[PDB]
Amino acid sequence: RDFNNLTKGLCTINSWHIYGKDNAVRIGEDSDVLVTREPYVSCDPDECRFYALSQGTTIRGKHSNGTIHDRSQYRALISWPLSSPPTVYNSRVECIGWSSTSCHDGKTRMSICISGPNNNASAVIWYNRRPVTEINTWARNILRTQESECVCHNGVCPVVFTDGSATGPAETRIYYFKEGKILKWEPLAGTAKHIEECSCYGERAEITCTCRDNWQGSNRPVIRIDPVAMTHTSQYICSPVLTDNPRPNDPTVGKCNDPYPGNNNNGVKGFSYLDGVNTWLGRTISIASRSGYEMLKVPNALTDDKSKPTQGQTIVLNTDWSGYSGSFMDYWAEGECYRACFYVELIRGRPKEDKVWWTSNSIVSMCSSTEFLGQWDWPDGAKIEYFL
Amino acid sequence: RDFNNLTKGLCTINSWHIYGKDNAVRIGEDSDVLVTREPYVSCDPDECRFYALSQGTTIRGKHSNGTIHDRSQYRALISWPLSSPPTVYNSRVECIGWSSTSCHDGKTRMSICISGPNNNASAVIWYNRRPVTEINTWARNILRTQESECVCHNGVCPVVFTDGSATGPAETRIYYFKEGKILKWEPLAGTAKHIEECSCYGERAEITCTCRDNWQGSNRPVIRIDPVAMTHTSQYICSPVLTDNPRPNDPTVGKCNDPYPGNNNNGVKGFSYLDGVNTWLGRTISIASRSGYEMLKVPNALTDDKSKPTQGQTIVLNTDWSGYSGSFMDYWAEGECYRACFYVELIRGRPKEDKVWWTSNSIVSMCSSTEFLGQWDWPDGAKIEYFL
Amino acid sequence: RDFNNLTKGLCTINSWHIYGKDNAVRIGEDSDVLVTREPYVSCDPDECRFYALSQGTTIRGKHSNGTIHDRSQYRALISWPLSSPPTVYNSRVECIGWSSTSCHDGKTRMSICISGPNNNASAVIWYNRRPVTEINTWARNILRTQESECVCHNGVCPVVFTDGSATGPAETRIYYFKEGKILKWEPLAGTAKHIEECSCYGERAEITCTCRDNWQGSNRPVIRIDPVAMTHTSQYICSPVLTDNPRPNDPTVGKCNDPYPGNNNNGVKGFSYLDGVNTWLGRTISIASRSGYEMLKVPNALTDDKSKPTQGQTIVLNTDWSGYSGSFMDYWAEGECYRACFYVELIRGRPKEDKVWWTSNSIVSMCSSTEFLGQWDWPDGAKIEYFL
Amino acid sequence: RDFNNLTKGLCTINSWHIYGKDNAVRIGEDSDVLVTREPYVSCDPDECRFYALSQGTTIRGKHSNGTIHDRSQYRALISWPLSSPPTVYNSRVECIGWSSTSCHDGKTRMSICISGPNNNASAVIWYNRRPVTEINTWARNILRTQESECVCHNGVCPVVFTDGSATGPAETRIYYFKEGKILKWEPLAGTAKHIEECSCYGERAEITCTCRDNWQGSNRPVIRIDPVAMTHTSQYICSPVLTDNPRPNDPTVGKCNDPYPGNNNNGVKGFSYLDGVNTWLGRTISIASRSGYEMLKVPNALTDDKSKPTQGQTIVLNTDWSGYSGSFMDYWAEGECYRACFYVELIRGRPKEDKVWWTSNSIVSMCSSTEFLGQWDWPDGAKIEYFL
Ligand SMILES: *[C@@H]1O[C@H](CO)[C@@H](O[C@@H]2O[C@H](CO)[C@@H](O[C@@H]3O[C@H](CO[C@H]4O[C@H](CO)[C@@H](O)[C@H](O)[C@@H]4O)[C@@H](O)[C@H](O[C@H]4O[C@H](CO)[C@@H](O)[C@H](O)[C@@H]4O[C@H]4O[C@H](CO)[C@@H](O)[C@H](O)[C@@H]4O[C@H]4O[C@H](CO)[C@@H](O)[C@H](O)[C@@H]4O)[C@@H]3O)[C@H](O)[C@H]2NC(C)=O)[C@H](O)[C@H]1NC(C)=O
Ligand SMILES: *[C@@H]1O[C@H](CO)[C@@H](O[C@@H]2O[C@H](CO)[C@@H](O[C@@H]3O[C@H](CO[C@H]4O[C@H](CO)[C@@H](O)[C@H](O)[C@@H]4O)[C@@H](O)[C@H](O[C@H]4O[C@H](CO)[C@@H](O)[C@H](O)[C@@H]4O[C@H]4O[C@H](CO)[C@@H](O)[C@H](O)[C@@H]4O[C@H]4O[C@H](CO)[C@@H](O)[C@H](O)[C@@H]4O)[C@@H]3O)[C@H](O)[C@H]2NC(C)=O)[C@H](O)[C@H]1NC(C)=O
Ligand SMILES: *[C@@H]1O[C@H](CO)[C@@H](O[C@@H]2O[C@H](CO)[C@@H](O[C@@H]3O[C@H](CO[C@H]4O[C@H](CO)[C@@H](O)[C@H](O)[C@@H]4O)[C@@H](O)[C@H](O[C@H]4O[C@H](CO)[C@@H](O)[C@H](O)[C@@H]4O[C@H]4O[C@H](CO)[C@@H](O)[C@H](O)[C@@H]4O[C@H]4O[C@H](CO)[C@@H](O)[C@H](O)[C@@H]4O)[C@@H]3O)[C@H](O)[C@H]2NC(C)=O)[C@H](O)[C@H]1NC(C)=O
Ligand SMILES: *[C@@H]1O[C@H](CO)[C@@H](O[C@@H]2O[C@H](CO)[C@@H](O[C@@H]3O[C@H](CO[C@H]4O[C@H](CO)[C@@H](O)[C@H](O)[C@@H]4O)[C@@H](O)[C@H](O[C@H]4O[C@H](CO)[C@@H](O)[C@H](O)[C@@H]4O[C@H]4O[C@H](CO)[C@@H](O)[C@H](O)[C@@H]4O[C@H]4O[C@H](CO)[C@@H](O)[C@H](O)[C@@H]4O)[C@@H]3O)[C@H](O)[C@H]2NC(C)=O)[C@H](O)[C@H]1NC(C)=O
Ligand SMILES: *[C@@H]1O[C@H](CO)[C@@H](O)[C@H](O)[C@H]1NC(C)=O
Ligand SMILES: *[C@@H]1O[C@H](CO)[C@@H](O)[C@H](O)[C@H]1NC(C)=O
Ligand SMILES: *[C@@H]1O[C@H](CO)[C@@H](O)[C@H](O)[C@H]1NC(C)=O
Ligand SMILES: *[C@@H]1O[C@H](CO)[C@@H](O)[C@H](O)[C@H]1NC(C)=O
Ligand SMILES: *[C@@H]1O[C@H](CO)[C@@H](O)[C@H](O)[C@H]1NC(C)=O
Ligand SMILES: *[C@@H]1O[C@H](CO)[C@@H](O)[C@H](O)[C@H]1NC(C)=O
Ligand SMILES: *[C@@H]1O[C@H](CO)[C@@H](O)[C@H](O)[C@H]1NC(C)=O
Ligand SMILES: *[C@@H]1O[C@H](CO)[C@@H](O)[C@H](O)[C@H]1NC(C)=O
Ligand SMILES: [Ca+2]
Ligand SMILES: [Ca+2]
Ligand SMILES: [Ca+2]
Ligand SMILES: [Ca+2]
Repeated sequence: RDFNNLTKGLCTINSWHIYGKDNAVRIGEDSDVLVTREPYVSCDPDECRFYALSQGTTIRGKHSNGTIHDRSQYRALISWPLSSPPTVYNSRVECIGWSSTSCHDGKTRMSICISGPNNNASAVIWYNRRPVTEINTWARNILRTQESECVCHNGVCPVVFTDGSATGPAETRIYYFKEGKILKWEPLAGTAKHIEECSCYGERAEITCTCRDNWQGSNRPVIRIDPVAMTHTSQYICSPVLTDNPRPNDPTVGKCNDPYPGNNNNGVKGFSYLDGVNTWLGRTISIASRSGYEMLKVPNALTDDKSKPTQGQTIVLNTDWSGYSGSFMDYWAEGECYRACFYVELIRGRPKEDKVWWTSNSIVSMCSSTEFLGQWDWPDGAKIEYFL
Repeated sequence: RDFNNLTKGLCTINSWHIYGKDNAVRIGEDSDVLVTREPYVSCDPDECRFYALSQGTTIRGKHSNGTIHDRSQYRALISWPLSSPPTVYNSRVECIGWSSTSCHDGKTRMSICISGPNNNASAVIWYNRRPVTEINTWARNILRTQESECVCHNGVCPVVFTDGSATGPAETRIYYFKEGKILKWEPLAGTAKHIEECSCYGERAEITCTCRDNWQGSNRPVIRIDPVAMTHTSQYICSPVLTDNPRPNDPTVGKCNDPYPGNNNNGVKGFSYLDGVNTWLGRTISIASRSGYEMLKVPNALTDDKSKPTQGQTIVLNTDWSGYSGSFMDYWAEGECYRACFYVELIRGRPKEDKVWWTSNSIVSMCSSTEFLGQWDWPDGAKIEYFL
Repeated sequence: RDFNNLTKGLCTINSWHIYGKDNAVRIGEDSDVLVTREPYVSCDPDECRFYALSQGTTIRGKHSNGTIHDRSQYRALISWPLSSPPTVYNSRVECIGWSSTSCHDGKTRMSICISGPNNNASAVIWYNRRPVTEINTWARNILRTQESECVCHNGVCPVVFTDGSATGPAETRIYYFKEGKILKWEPLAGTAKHIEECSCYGERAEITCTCRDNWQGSNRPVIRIDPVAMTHTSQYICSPVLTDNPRPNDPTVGKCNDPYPGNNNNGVKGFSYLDGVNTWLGRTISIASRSGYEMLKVPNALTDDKSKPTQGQTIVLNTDWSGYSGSFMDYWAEGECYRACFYVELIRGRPKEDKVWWTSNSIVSMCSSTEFLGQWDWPDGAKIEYFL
Repeated sequence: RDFNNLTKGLCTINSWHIYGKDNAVRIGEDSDVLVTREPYVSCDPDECRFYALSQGTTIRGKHSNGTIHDRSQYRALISWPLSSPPTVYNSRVECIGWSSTSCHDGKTRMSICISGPNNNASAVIWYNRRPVTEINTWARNILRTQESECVCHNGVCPVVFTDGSATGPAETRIYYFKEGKILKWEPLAGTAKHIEECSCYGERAEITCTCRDNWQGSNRPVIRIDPVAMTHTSQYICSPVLTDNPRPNDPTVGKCNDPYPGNNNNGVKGFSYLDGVNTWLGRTISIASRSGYEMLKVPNALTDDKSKPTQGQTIVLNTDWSGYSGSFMDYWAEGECYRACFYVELIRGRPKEDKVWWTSNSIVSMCSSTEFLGQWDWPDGAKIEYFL
């Protein structure tokens, strides 16, 4: 109909309720389920779907051997109905590539897929299911993007890209698209030292992205974008409650404008909802691996360098594998406020479970409730032994 | 379009004709069919669908081992086209949970799924395929609901929930929802001592639910609800024709306001159409197990404590397995009256057939006819030996 | 939109062109294809679909053992897209039963399925995908119907049913339905001695059905129906070109009002287009078994007892299996006339191919052309040896 | 809505970006994927789909043995969603045959399938999914057509057919269809000596087809059609950059009106975009087999007999198999010009990979970009060893 505008603020988050779960690996043991990774969720005005980068093979198929690798000519951004598994028969291909983002602006959906060799990659922007704009690599070192949904406001959908070294200073740009065309692009500004895989959401005409400093920070960089002025700034979450992985143990005081040191050249896509006292951070439970997952209410995490948790909810037990996590919201739901949601990728297979030769995942997603609901843990559920 | 109103009365039921049958287990022996249980049928203004709680695995898949268990993080309410089997590829997920109910109010559908640990469960009410309201457990002991469709009148859809002991007094509440929001809730009233798994239908602006007294009654409790005043009352079916299972043999006189004693702490979801002389009761043939199924016309069963059958129809022979049964009607069918329908869950596998490690079911459903049609028996049809 | 009216006459048939073919058995050797029999084709105003009675199991599934039997609780009328195979995932169930007919009246579709024991069967008439009317068996001996599409004119859709002995005089009735309700029914009139499995078509407000005399005739009975007056008459095709199977060899002169003797108690559903000189008969090539299939232009076959072929076209070689055949036409195609079409069931498995334990079929259908096209043979194509 | 008119010219082609890829053979190793060959892509006003001639069997099915053969009664033109693989469950059958073409005129789609014995074949033209016109073979020697999409302008869709010898002079005709009916047909004119498998596109009310001279030319014949006047002419691409296969090595000067000699009786369907300096030719890298694939910018290739490449892009490495290639464009995309696209069939199996008994393919397609994007190679990706 008309372009959507971020006119509401976030609802109060007192707990999280189960939204969707596909049980992909359990079902895939005996169904034609595609091997995937880097999943996310994104809504249209009339439907919310699951998205992920397919590996171009089923889990039980012999071509699943080697799916631990991130980039190949056989990957594609696919979407499928909420809570169904990604099957060969119900999946829709959005575009071909090994890195992506996608969002509905209210009238139609923009999907972006990046493909190519590490030194000669290119992004092609699709709008209304047709290719419209193409961008060639600027730093010649793995042009890459969000791996979760972008957000739009009055037709303008900013997207964060990074090109260059994953273990040093790189060239990050914020592109402002409207109907698939580039309106403008900026180099990263602010105090964030390295940006990767931004997870974003929007409220009251402002877009907040929580990203990943793969180089030196264990605290997460945050990019605030103004989609009307088409500007942005960046900093780190001040809180001592560290949310990257691997990471050091939590200190008593965090850092607001510098990476908090302790682990170098590694991390995991994650997210947060930063809204004053109504602030919730998500993180793996293990400081060493992508294991477990919890949500912690940390009032004023963004600006308070001594902020600690006042409430929490365990999503995945530390004895179960987790992985990437990102934010999304159904901007077209009825109501006075936007209900915060997120998904967690539950990775199975390599590298942790090496008895099988593949790497895949299932998804679990929750949304906020103003009630204080009881909690349950939501693991992948598959028994690796059945695949041997 | 507009909210549906229960403006008609029930058609005369002189017999039952076959409506739908999926042959799920026969087909599942060699197709990607999901393991299910607790099925039911529910109609929209333009389509009637099959519904059930999936176990998050196919029958032939290795994860089917252990599906005798009722609650896990891998269950979900799924719907699929009438008479098709519940396959991995044609099933739509309504919500995540191990107990549910769902109904169309005329404008859109409300689905409710309950999930969680036994002591910290929560129900989330979805309306128009988006979560809207959440209710946390009040007695901390398996919050649970109908396991069959709810009914609405002018936008108000009452739903019966029970929380607490399954073998003693528990806390049952009737919630009145409108567009997914709670308008009001009441504690159970009347003479019913224990309520579980209510099967409901509506006619002439009144909703009748036949439930299950798991604690002490072999006669069934009935809840009559007035969706305009938003009140209700409860009693037991007076008839000596006992319809729970397991149960004692039929006596000569029943009880109207007390459970009829003989079997404790057990039962089976069932239903009835209570309409003066046009009254039909459904029950398993066996008094000992979920075996066989018949429909008996018992004039004035609700109020006549000596009422006995004047006609009947066998649905499933006593040599074949049955299971849960519930009511539904297509409130949007053309005509002067509402045609009564019901479904029977045909359970296969554990605990009765222990050569296999799974438990699943297929469905058979019939609707009433004003004609006196010939009868046939409708068993599941699968040969367990083929799964060994 | 509005009820369709048979306002056109048949186009000139100078040859037949390939219309649809599903290759069901070839594909089913390694896909989830349902075992079927008694197929046909029927069109809606915007789509033509394949129809058949499913056996409630896939070909490769173990439950396919025994599918030679015609009646069970596991059969159902299913439809699927033109030229696709009948798979577990793309098939839609119209109704439950072991005998059927179905037709679109222009506004919506009526499907009729008969089920039950041999002595207590009943037909339930569905209209707009809801059950509307039910008819109980009148002679208590396998109530049965067309096994191909019915035809409607201004809302009235006559259907021919037979109940009683298959090897002696039986009770055949013509029911005139309108929006699923019975307007009237007549006992069979005319000179036909036994009626079964009528194949019908309509043109210029008249409906012609070519049926099967299972008792004593090798020539086919024809029923002409007037859907406005709601009357009919019957006779036999006069031509000496005999079209039932098994049958005697063709004589020099046929019979117009009596069965032509030679074979008793057996036959095969077949059809014909009777239109003066524009008359074409279809028949198996073999006089002994359901083997081969050809179309022969026999001018005035209906009324000329010495009429012989002036042209022909081989559809299936005598070295390949055929089976049932029936007529259908797309009454909603653009044009000045109705293009005649037909389908042939290509049966594989038992009883002729006894190395396998199942019986199934694939379909081939053609439509007429005013051109004189070259011919090709269209066999099922599967190699039975691959199923052993 | 209304008939589409070729009102735009081609966009500037500075490089090619990835458009779609199905990974059919990789996925088919463990999914119900149909064996195909002769694929192409064609768009409707709201969707672009993949098309191909099915072999009527899955790759893993036993009936795949022998799929190296081009013509049988089991082939059919099927279409399926962009970038999905051609599965038994998501494929739609357009028509039955072993040679085809298809195009949307703006209001609806015309599909043409040819079937029959080599000496008695016939084409049936379908329009709006109904058969409308039929054409019988005129030279009695494999009536055949494009094997890629046709193009329409104001309702007129020319299609090039060839009938007769594949290794000598044959009878090629250009048929001008409008709403499925023949408006007119012409014998081939101009200097092209032999025409087969034309790949066409349209811009500024002119249709250009690049075909294949199977008899004596290694340079490609070009047919220019005027769909308003309904006339055409033909010549050969002048350039010394030879694009058929097998072929001689490139000379220094080509031939404009004669086949360039060197290889007889063989070739491969191919295409080109001829637009002055904005001219790009596609060809296999190997001069000996259907191996590798590249696009070369050869300014004025059509008219300049000494024209050589000024830029290029490798699509498939010479160590990977290619096969047929053709043109298509989304004439309904937004924009000031038409974006040129093409697909390449990646054949696997026989005759080159003889360890398996089948022959199938996957597809890769690209579209032009005005940017100078980095290149990547896009091979089929399947490992034949997994099928043994
Ligand atoms: C039914 O359902 C309800 C609803 O879910 C259940 O109630 C919930 O129960 C939760 C489980 O306890 C509870 O969650 C915790 O909340 C704590 C906050 O509560 C207290 O908050 C303030 C401040 O303390 C108080 O004023 C208030 O009264 C509360 O007591 C959190 O602090 C908890 O998180 C911490 O503990 C968990 C482990 O239990 C850690 O995994 C988590 O990471 C937090 O601890 C680490 O981090 C902090 C801060 O840096 C450190 O101080 C601490 O040392 C830990 O650090 C180590 O570990 C981390 C992670 O590995 C590592 O990185 C670091 O380096 C260190 O090694 C927890 O989130 C819910 O709030 C509560 N909800 C409600 C509404 O009540 C109920 O139990 C269920 N019912 C039944 C019958 O089961
Ligand atoms: C073609 O189709 C038609 C249509 O289906 C067929 O006709 C139908 O045939 C049915 C089969 O007989 C018949 O159904 C029965 O109806 C009886 C009522 O009929 C009589 O009703 C009144 C009162 O008796 C008469 O006035 C009237 O004339 C009729 O005679 C029912 O009573 C039957 O139900 C009882 O029997 C069945 C077993 O046959 C039990 O399973 C059932 O539960 C009922 O009996 C138990 O319960 C009663 C009441 O408590 C007890 O009195 C009795 O002792 C039994 O109790 C034991 O068993 C139960 C269950 O296990 C257990 O809980 C308890 O503790 C005890 O152990 C039956 O329903 C249809 O009415 C009839 N339909 C029509 C329209 O005619 C026809 O046959 C078919 N044609 C052919 C050729 O086959
Ligand atoms: C390219 O394509 C074109 C188009 O398809 C091909 O041309 C077609 O070729 C067909 C094959 O010959 C031909 O079909 C035949 O037509 C005959 C009629 O043609 C003659 O008609 C009249 C009258 O004779 C002539 O005036 C006229 O000039 C023609 O000559 C039919 O008579 C043929 O049918 C009979 O033969 C076939 C076997 O060939 C039988 O299977 C069929 O059943 C008919 O014969 C039986 O029945 C008759 C009548 O009762 C008996 O008289 C006869 O003895 C047979 O009876 C025995 O067998 C039956 C069946 O088993 C059994 O029940 C009975 O008891 C007996 O045992 C045949 O239909 C097309 O007309 C022709 N089409 C056109 C437009 O030309 C062309 O060949 C192809 N090109 C190439 C290069 O291949
Ligand atoms: C990141 O991405 C970018 C974008 O893709 C990459 O840059 C591209 O790099 C390409 C790879 O080199 C390059 O493609 C080549 O372009 C040549 C034209 O460039 C020159 O053009 C003119 C004229 O020479 C110059 O004025 C200008 O400065 C350029 O130098 C083509 O000539 C190339 O094609 C020829 O070479 C390839 C093999 O490399 C052959 O396969 C191809 O067929 C051409 O050569 C055959 O045919 C010609 C003409 O007949 C013959 O002269 C020649 O002898 C060859 O003939 C033999 O082989 C053929 C085929 O087997 C056989 O039939 C015949 O009989 C003979 O046996 C090639 O197309 C892109 O233009 C360039 N793009 C851009 C925008 O720059 C970049 O590298 C990537 N970055 C990184 C870090 O990798
Ligand atoms: C968003 O705001 C623009 C004006 O700024 C308006 O035209 C548009 O309709 C608004 N969107 C909606 C959904 O109201
Ligand atoms: C997978 O591939 C590796 C490396 O190519 C090989 O050694 C291994 O055995 C393969 N695993 C399986 C199950 O085939
Ligand atoms: C149900 O009744 C309400 C008024 O009470 C009315 O507004 C509504 O339209 C009625 N529903 C229908 C389907 O008529
Ligand atoms: C199922 O699980 C049980 C208990 O975990 C195990 O003993 C049994 O063998 C399993 N059955 C099968 C068929 O694997
Ligand atoms: C069929 O005829 C009836 C009148 O007899 C008419 O009302 C109806 O519209 C006609 N159908 C069509 C499709 O014109
Ligand atoms: C099919 O069933 C028969 C009879 O029940 C049995 O003897 C036969 O072996 C079965 N065939 C197969 C392949 O199981
Ligand atoms: C194509 O041109 C014809 C007139 O020549 C016009 O009627 C038609 O609408 C045009 N098509 C479009 C899409 O404008
Ligand atoms: C395929 O068919 C050929 C020829 O009919 C036969 O020799 C060969 O063994 C078959 N291949 C396989 C794998 O069955
Ligand atoms: Ca880090
Ligand atoms: Ca009880
Ligand atoms: Ca007969
Ligand atoms: Ca050539």
